[PDB]
This record gives sequence, structure tokens and C-alpha cells, in this order.
Amino acid sequence: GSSGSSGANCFTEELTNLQVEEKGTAVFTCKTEHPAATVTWRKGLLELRASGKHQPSQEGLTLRLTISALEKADSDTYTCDIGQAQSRAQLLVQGRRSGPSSG
Repeated sequence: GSSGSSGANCFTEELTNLQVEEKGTAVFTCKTEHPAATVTWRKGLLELRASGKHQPSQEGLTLRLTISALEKADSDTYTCDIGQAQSRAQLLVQGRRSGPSSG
């Protein structure tokens, strides 16, 4: 489209599966072709919101979501929505303490 204001957006650098222990800190770093005026992160078919857990940000064409206090549950497929496109990344919450269950 020429002489237009609104233009479909896309992701230049898709996320990257992360792997860390529970109660750690996972930051899903991503990129976009255009400065998304808004970003709606989704966790396990759920809508995320700027909170002590999911604290997203916006640095021009670079986005990131810091996830602290991770847990075995957090383990799921997240989706970084901007309004036109959406990314995906796998998270792995290991167990800082791997003790023998059958004991």
C-alpha cells in the first residue's frame, strides 16, 4: 500500500525456546519490523498482563518479557502478540532440587 498510515506488521526475529530452573528468571526476547503500539503476551491459552510476574517492555523494534518466580507450571507455549502478528516460544522450568522420589 502507498500513501497509507496503517501497515501490516511482522516479526524480524522470532523468540527462542528458553531453559531454566524454577523460581528463576526467563526473559523472552523478540523483535519486530515495526514499533508495535501495543503488545499482548499470552501464556498457555491465557492472556498475560504487566505484573510482578510478567513485566513486558518496548525498546523501539525490540521487545522482551521478564518472567520471574518461574515454576513447573510456567512450562508452556507463550505467544507474543503485537496486533498484526504473533510469535511463539517454548519454556522449560527445571527443578533446582531433583531429589529421589522413590526413597
